[PDB]
Amino acid sequence: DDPIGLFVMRPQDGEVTVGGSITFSARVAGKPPVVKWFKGKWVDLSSKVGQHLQLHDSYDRASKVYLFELHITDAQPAFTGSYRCEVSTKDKFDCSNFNLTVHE
Amino acid sequence: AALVIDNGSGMCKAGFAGDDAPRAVFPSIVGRPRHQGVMVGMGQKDSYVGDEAQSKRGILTLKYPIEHGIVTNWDDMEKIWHHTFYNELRVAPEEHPVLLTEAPLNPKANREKMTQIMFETFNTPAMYVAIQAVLSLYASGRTTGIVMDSGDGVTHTVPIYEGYALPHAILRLDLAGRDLTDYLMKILTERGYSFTTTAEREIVRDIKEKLCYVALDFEQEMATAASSSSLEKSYELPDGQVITIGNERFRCPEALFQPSFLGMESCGIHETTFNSIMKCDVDIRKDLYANTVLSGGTTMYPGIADRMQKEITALAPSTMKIKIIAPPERKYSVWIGGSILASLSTFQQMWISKQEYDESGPSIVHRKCF
Amino acid sequence: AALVIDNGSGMCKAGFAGDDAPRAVFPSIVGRPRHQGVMVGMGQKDSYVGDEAQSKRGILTLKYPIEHGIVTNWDDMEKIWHHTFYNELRVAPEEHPVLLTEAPLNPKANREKMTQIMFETFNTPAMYVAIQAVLSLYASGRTTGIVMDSGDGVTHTVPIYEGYALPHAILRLDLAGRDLTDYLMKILTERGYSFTTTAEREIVRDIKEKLCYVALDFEQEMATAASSSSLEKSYELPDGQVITIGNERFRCPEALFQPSFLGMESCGIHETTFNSIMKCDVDIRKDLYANTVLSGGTTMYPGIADRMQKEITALAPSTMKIKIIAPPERKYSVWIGGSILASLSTFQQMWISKQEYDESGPSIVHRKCF
Amino acid sequence: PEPGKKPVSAFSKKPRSVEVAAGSPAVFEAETERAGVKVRWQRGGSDISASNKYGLATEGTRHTLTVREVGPADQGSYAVIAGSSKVKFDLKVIE
Repeated sequence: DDPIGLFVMRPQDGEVTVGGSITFSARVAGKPPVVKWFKGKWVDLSSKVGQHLQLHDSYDRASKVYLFELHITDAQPAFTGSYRCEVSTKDKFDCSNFNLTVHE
Repeated sequence: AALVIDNGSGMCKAGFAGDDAPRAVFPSIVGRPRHQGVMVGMGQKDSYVGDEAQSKRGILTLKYPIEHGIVTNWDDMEKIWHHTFYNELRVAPEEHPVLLTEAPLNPKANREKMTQIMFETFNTPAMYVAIQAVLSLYASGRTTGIVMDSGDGVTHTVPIYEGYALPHAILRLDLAGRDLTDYLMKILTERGYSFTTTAEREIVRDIKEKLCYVALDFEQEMATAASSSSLEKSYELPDGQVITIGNERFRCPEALFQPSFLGMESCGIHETTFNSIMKCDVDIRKDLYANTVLSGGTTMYPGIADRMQKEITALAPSTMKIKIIAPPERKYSVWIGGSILASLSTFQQMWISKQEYDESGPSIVHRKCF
Repeated sequence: AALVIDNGSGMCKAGFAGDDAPRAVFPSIVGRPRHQGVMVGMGQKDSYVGDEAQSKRGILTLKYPIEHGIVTNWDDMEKIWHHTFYNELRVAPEEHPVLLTEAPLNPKANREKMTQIMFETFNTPAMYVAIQAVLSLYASGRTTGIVMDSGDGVTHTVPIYEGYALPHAILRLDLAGRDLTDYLMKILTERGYSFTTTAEREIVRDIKEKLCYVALDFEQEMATAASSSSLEKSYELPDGQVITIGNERFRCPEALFQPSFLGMESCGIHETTFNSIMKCDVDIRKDLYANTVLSGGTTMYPGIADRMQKEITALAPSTMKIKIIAPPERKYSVWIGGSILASLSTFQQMWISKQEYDESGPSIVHRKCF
Repeated sequence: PEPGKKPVSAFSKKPRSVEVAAGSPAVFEAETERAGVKVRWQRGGSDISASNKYGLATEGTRHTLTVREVGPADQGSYAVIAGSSKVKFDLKVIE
């Protein structure tokens, strides 16, 4: 099929209402890999961390898989768009594309 | 027109470029309800911003968005900016470029995020981030000199010669008016009066800005404090409690001069100015001494200029005369610099465009400006 | 035996002549009680000397006896010498001649006073003051060449031809490792980390010694710092704070190569070596380039020799090949030169005697040696 | 006496001073003899451009400036430049 990437689990598309909470995550197989979250193209979510957006990284020993999460709370209409999840490791680079839509 | 906002610690000054006085002056604070409200007629109003907070100060717990020239919480600042453009200015951010004033050798994140929020949260064609030492230099009207800029947030020194700058010569000092307030509250406790609440923290600051003054000589007044007759005044709290202070009020401003009370190794404001001067070229030193400019919130107290003049003259070489210029309303001088800077046609070309930000990124700020 | 003391900026290295490793290695610092103590049973030790100070570093305000190769306070130096001879060496000054190493074009008072303290404070039959460039030459084992001597004290260049020296040709450079540390502390503040204390000043220096390395090309790595992966490492402080650095570590060593970051007009170390060569005779120039020797505290970082080699080869004429000899443990090479210099029989006749000082006077130092 | 004739003017119609109420709209009309040139407007401290709070209407040789946020801080002088020609007018505000 396609080459085997860093993500054991690819992020999935999600839709949320205004003032609701939505969580997106990506799993990377096992030093700690670097993960970047991008909005639309040249916009970095890591520099947009605040009340509305939070970032969290965790490790699960049983499956030897790192879990990366994006936390969105009190979502606003301005947050509707395309989001890119990029994870890089010392030997390989890979990314995924997903869309967050908030309606009504 | 144009929009000029001063983001210095404690007070948020906003107004229109090309105007001699700003439209909106209020403290930069966010107040939240510490206590549980037990009423059925309230909208509950979880967050309060500006002077509204000052009236409701006792119940609310005040939090400063900006600490040491660095903003701890970004959305609080957004609420402040929203409050300044709409509530007092009554104008849209879209309408004009907005100028913000920033202290020298400030961290990269503050410039990048500040522009990002200005461009994204409030839509504006262009904006510019300026450095306080250079703006005062133009206000002064001199192409060569040394600028000591002490704002409410942090004290900075930035010498200049004929358009050329010396990064090594630029010295950042951690002494500020807010720091004095913390020292002041700490000093009050040994006299038997203790303040451990943010709402009452302002009350000592209020005392400091009008009751406090600067002694010609610290050691001589403190010595004469034992037999105080005219050194003590009565302060009236909203509470109704009566407070009388003596040598305590003039020894607070002293700490900037004498950090040893604070407990920090680093030298006071007059020694730091001298240090910066030494770094600078010998040829330009002579006009540096005769044109010292004082600015900021804590430079307000009378007699500072006289104490600084004798202290700088004594420690410094006598080869040249020492002249210090300390005009009134120097506290608002930083905002004034912002309004005059935005009033220059050449300057408008210089503003950092929204398009430029998106094409290259936040890191271009250092690249574009000094 | 014999006594060899390397009085450099920062660290004082002491030991016995004929040994391949010194007995004592501790910083040359003075510790005093900044804050008053409130206890019963303490000896109230007002002054602390050596590594003891390092242990009790936070309360104590450290002061360096030696600034830019110049000693600010003579008594403190005496305490250091007392500490080195008795505490680690465990020997008396009377027992052996003592050798001290001093930089070129140093003021007369430092050599005269240093001998005076060596004679009057510590009783010894003889002592000698040596010059680092000539000692390195002997260590090298060559009669002709050009010596580039750089260390904690200051960078010095002294050309030599068949035993004859040219005082005019000797060039002193003001760039040193300690200076880099001051630049480094200054550079950290923009990132968001600030160090304003002498005790923590050492910690950045410690970071520089192992974490920092010299980049083959400054612009290339800085450019690739945007996507830093292997560039950033985590340093652990005694405090329990985590520091992360990236492009910052290699840019510090760069300043010696590229003074423009410092803001000074003076050329870097490779250009200065070149300038000294130009002063020297054209005939002897050909072996000067292939006999370049690196010694001192700031020459420790790997890749310096490789960067210097390409830069000297590029700037210099292609008429001759360029070879630089930079063996490991070059930091201690200056001290080693002192120990080897004392070892030769010829040298012992050459030491400046106590009797000669008393009769002829302090001015004989220039007369007796180069 | 004053000079008999002025240089080659860039404005067909010169904006004229008017008086307005406090907080009420202010509208200025200016015209230029030669088309194809942009007209820049300046206020007693800052430049005026097509943006909100201010309104620029340009058609052919006619330029219109509208200010709806004008108040006590606009008292002073306004300058308008078309190409190489500069002309200024005064706005009076009565509280």
